[PDB]
Amino acid sequence: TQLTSKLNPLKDEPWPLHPWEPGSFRVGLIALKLGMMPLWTKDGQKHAVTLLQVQDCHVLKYTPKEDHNGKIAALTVGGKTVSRFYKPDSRLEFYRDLGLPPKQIHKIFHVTDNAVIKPGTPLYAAHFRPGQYVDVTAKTIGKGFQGVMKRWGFKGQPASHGQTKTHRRPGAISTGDIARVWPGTKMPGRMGNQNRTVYGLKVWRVNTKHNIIYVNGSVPGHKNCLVKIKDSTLPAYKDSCKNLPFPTYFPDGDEEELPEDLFDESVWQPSEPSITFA
Amino acid sequence: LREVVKITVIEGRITETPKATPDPPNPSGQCPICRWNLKHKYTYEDVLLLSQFIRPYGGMLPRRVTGLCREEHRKIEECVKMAHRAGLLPNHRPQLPEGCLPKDKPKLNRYLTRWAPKSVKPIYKKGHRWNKVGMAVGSPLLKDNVCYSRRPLKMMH
Amino acid sequence: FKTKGVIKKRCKDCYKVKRRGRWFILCKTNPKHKQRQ
Amino acid sequence: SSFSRAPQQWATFARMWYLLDGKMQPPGKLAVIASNKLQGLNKPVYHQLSDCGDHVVIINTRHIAFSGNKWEQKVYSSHTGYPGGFRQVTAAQLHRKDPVAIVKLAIYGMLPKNLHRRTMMQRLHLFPDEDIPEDILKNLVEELPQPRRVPKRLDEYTQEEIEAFPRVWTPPDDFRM
Amino acid sequence: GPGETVLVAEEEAARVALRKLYGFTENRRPWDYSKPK
Amino acid sequence: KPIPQPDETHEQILKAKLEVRKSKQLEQGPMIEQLSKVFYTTKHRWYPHGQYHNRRKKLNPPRDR
Amino acid sequence: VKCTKARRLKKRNLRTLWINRITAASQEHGLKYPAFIVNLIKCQVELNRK
RNA sequence: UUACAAAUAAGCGCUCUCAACUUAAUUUAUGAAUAAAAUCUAAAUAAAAUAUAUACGUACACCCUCUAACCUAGAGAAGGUUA
Ligand code: FES
Ligand SMILES: [Mg+2]
Ligand SMILES: [Mg+2]
Ligand SMILES: [Mg+2]
Ligand SMILES: [Mg+2]
Ligand SMILES: [Mg+2]
Ligand SMILES: [Mg+2]
Ligand SMILES: [Zn+2]
Repeated sequence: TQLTSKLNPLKDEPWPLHPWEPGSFRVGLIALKLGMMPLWTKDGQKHAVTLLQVQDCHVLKYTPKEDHNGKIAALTVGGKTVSRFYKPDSRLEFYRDLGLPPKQIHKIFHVTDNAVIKPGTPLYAAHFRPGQYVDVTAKTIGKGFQGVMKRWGFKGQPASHGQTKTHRRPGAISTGDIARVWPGTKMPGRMGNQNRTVYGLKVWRVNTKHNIIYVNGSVPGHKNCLVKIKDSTLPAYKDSCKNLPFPTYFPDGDEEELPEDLFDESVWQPSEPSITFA
Repeated sequence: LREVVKITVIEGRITETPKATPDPPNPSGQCPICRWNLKHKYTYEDVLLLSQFIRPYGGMLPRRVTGLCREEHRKIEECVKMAHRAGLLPNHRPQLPEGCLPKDKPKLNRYLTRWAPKSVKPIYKKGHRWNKVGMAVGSPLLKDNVCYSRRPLKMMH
Repeated sequence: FKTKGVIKKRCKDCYKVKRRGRWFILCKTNPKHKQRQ
Repeated sequence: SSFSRAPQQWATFARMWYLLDGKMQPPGKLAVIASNKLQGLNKPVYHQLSDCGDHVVIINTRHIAFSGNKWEQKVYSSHTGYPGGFRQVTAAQLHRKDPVAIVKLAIYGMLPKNLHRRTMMQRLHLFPDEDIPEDILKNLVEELPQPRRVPKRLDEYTQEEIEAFPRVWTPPDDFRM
Repeated sequence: GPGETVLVAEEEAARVALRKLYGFTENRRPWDYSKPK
Repeated sequence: KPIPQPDETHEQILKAKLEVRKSKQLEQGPMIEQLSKVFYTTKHRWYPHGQYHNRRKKLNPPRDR
Repeated sequence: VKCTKARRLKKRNLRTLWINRITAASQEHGLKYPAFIVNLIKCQVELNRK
């Protein structure tokens, strides 16, 4: 019931819609990492691609420019509805006022004032469009406590020729003169399970029916893990929002119902004739 | 004071000049500084005295026109540099030739500045108590000025 | 530009200037004569 | 006199709010005044064990002035603690990044090198420009004289003042000027 | 009178007045134990 | 100046400054930071001490007038 | 040993405390500490710092 | 591709990597001291110009149910999930 009530944002006193202008930043999405598959382009090259699915992505909270950071405003977006049974009452109270079921993860997006969106607004995968480069950030796979060889790529010591219980150990920590160990020295410790970002991944195709984004290459994290996806901050793709749904894509408007699958021009669609390099 | 007017025909017109205050307190002084008993009693702060020897765009006037002796010409020249660097001559700024605007970089307040700020390098190894590197303040040319302090002025800071 | 401990004029056209905190002799006729302290 | 015990004690050890204007002022002279009030060295009842310091509010810290070429010669050094973490910044560069840093650092050195120095720094309030929060304004008790008397610019001088100063020399008629 | 709050200060000032009306000021002449009579 | 008659015990002033807003009673950390800002002190002052120091404190310190 | 040496040091530290307190008091009226002390002596007033 | 002749881990496999406010040697423009159609200026000025770096951005932010079970989270603890 709560999810259906939020399906039509345009008919629920939407905040004023503003035009795009240079220097604008839109909101991003939170997606679930489905897996990988091969993808081919009209030139015959094969690209490994990761599948990102947007599940119950909604805007939750808005903070004005002054109350968060003088430079820019912030929006909190949550995805992946979860159970209500093992949650703190504070989190449940927050969602009850917002009229939504709880989400697994909250993340904050820096959005310019003109691009601000009312809380409770559903966000869909068609927000992004093929041909657009994007940035993905997620927690990396957790590998536990590890030694210097695996954590930092240390060479180690020879296996034979008399080495006495020294094969995978660190060598000398530092020099003797300073009589201490420098801060930041690389040592054995817990590896993985850190937030990392991958920059400049192209979007090859979007599936509107299931809200799947096809992103070039690898994305941090394991399968079924939530990721944060937002337009690329790389200088080359400085102003790409010019040709994208500026606040976001609203299915409620439905000016033209989108095809089930959206493709990038270079992508060789399945069901096309076999590629002959004529 | 003569000004050139162009029309090509160009001609110079001489105009009447403001006159010096008559009856100097100390007649028989060669330099105009000593005919008023100012030998060791002016500093960069005295814009009223300094301004009289300055061209409208901030340059120093030639010695043969001012009539100052070399000792006082150099003191006036150095005091003027320090006065300019202290922003005490807002109306004698350099002329902007064409299509040039002021740097717009914010101005740091400074006074008693011996050298041009552009060409002075930072002191990265300041030194310990007895090898301390000193930051020069004031000008050596004004070392003979009248001092009202118990000890001589601290030039090196 | 040769940087020398003591700077000396080398020809008639050589002239002396104080740029960026140092003394320079610059010669228009012969660039070889350019020196810095 | 004639007060009850507690009100008299409260009055004697009450802390005062002072205002310093830093426009065209050397930071060190500002530091000397502020360091004096922060410790409580302005009171006859001063004791190192009494915590009798005062609040000092300094405004226009963006518009401080240095003598000489200290803007380009005075260098502030910091170390992050990691290899290669040594930074050396000139006064102008530090002022550009933080307008308030220079005044704070001068005062910090002048306070006694003990644990109470950290507490005293809490009582120091530095504002880059004239704007002050309304609450800080209401606390203020007194403003302090500027340590350095600011020389006047030519335009500031009145027409009457200019005439008062004699015309030392006369330019000849035949001059371009 | 001094006080931590305006009401407290005003109340203290009331006592300072009453002390000066009943001649019990803190600087009043000390009691006289001298007299053998 | 005239007294500001329109609106007081020092407790009332204290309570407003130390308003209980988040999670009912705050923990030591958040509470100590609130106290430090109100009195312009550092956090370190507000932490307790162990029992060696507490038992050393005099029960009846000398009093002068 | 510390107690015995502190007996001498206590007297000197108290004098430093008095000079600081006198400087604070005299500065309130616009007088430096040397001006206050010497000119009182020149008036044949022999009040001590304590 | 090599293993656990496990649902995984690895490389020999695959993907992604960027901006510079401010500055040195040096080179130009206007221009006095110095009568010039001089002079880049530890004169007033306008610029261009290494390597640096953090002004400037990304990431992080949430406020905390936990018998217990399970987990791509993990030495323990912590952390995540519960139609
Ligand atoms: S002051 Fe007398 S010669 Fe110049
Ligand atoms: Mg691939
Ligand atoms: Mg693991
Ligand atoms: Mg090996
Ligand atoms: Mg072995
Ligand atoms: Mg050591
Ligand atoms: Mg002694
Ligand atoms: Zn030559």
